[PDB]
Amino acid sequence: RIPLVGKDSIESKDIGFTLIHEHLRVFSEAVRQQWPHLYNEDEEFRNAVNEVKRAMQFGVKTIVDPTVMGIGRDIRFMEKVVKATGINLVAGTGIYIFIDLPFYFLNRSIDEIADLFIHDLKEGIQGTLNKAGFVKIAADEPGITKDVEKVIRAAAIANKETKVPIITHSNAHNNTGLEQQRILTEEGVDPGKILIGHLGDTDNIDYIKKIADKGSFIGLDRYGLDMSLPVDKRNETTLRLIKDGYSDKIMISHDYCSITLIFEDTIPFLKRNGVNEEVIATIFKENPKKFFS
Amino acid sequence: RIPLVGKDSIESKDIGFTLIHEHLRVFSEAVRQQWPHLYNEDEEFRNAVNEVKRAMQFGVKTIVDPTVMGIGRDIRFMEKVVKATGINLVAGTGIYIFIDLPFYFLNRSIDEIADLFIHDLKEGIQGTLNKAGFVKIAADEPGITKDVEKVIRAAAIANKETKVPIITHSNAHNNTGLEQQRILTEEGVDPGKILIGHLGDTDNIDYIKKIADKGSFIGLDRYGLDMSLPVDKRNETTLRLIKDGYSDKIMISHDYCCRWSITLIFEDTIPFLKRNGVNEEVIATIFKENPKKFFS
Ligand SMILES: [Co+2]
Ligand SMILES: [Fe+2]
Ligand SMILES: [Fe+2]
Repeated sequence: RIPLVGKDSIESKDIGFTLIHEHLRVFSEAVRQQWPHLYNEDEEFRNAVNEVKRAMQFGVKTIVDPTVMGIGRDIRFMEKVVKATGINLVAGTGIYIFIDLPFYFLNRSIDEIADLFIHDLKEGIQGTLNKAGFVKIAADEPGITKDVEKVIRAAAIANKETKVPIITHSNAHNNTGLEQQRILTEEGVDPGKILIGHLGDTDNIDYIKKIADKGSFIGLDRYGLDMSLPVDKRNETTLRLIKDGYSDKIMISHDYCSITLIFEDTIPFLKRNGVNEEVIATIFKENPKKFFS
Repeated sequence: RIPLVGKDSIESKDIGFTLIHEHLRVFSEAVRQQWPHLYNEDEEFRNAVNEVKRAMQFGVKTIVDPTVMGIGRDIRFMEKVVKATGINLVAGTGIYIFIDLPFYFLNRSIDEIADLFIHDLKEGIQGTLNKAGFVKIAADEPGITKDVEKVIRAAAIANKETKVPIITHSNAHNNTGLEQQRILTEEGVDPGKILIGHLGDTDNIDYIKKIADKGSFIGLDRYGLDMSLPVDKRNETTLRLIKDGYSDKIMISHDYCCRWSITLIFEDTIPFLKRNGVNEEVIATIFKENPKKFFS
């Protein structure tokens, strides 16, 4: 079912407690490659190994890292951190852009772009046998631009052909994620194979529900890296969302570059307001489980 | 004087017959990093070796390759091909973009950029001892945008700090080339340390000269890419310019390997000029002497 980095495919049912949106490392491939002297491979690798193994202590069995083209996916560093920790790591494919595709994509087709994603998820990633387990796409303040729309559409095709889910990045303040659901569902993707990202950044609880009402998971997924909304206002929308029955559509993560702030703040908090272990299990085991099923 | 790839430095007076703008290889860093199955480095290598050596037989001694960030500069590929051919290859540093910078440069400073250029000139390129002899900037249809502007200034700074010249990519139809000059020159870069590129892509010979008159080299540098102006309209704008005595300001090149190749000018443009009243001194002005002073 779910390919992992380093280890061999697991069954959807054994994903376990999951962090659905976390970055081991992020960069611009062009910058890293032209100017290696800006980066410390050993520091980076130390920091990610410590963060991860802390999370494994707290009960996390699986991290899904949606680092793709444009924010510096490296499957090799990834399998390094797997082998140094024993974590279940799901790598994805896709393209992260907010306006234009790189020049290579001028006069390329939607289908040609999807063949990239299919390659990654059937043959493998950057020449290895580690396979992609989902597709990532993005839009932010610029909105649904032409090239952003191509990428969205190629995700649609990759999902049809392979049935791997799709994770999005979106701007909670400008209707991007609604548009992303609209276009994917229009093209025939199961709404429930979609995670609409970063909705945790707004107070506007109606907009969030609007999306969850159309059958997709809603991403409350930048806890702690809280330049969007204080961790106190997140932990509240989250609670409110749980009280009105949306647990079956809620996913929680950090989007990091700590990875355990939800054990220190959010999960403690939710318990205090009468959220039982069964709803936290729904969010971190069952929702991941079905998303990948 | 001029740092080279796979070889000791050489004097400004020793470049020989130069092609001032030719790319061994060009690709988007993001794409190749993510999807290397799309590229075959073995074919890229044979082609680069072959084309380079064909260029050596028409008596090309030095090639300048303005592949920098955004179009897939790799000095490991360059040095590898330098040893298969024995060319004097001059690598560079700078940024190639037409609108926005990578997310990394968000909130970051003109001097922090300028430092990444100074790094590749003074310390080395991609942590190797091969050093950069010039700085490449670019601008095109989207105009002089905020981030394009920043990259120009960072180039200014690197020219003041190590006095390497600045090659530019510009659009010949919209006055970007003259702004790159203006701004660079405002910042107090010596006009004669600026080659402004791709002016051979236009008829408007009035616009060409203006840039030559303000002291900067003009790049008639896309020979064989017909999609722009055909070879016969190019050779002509070129001829006129020479007959008007713009020789000391003219640089000629193809802008890329491979009837388009790294030697199209030898089989066509040079013979054409020679049967139209252009002597062996005026071409030597263009391919020996103009580079000479550019890198000096
Ligand atoms: Co150019
Ligand atoms: Fe993210
Ligand atoms: Fe070029």
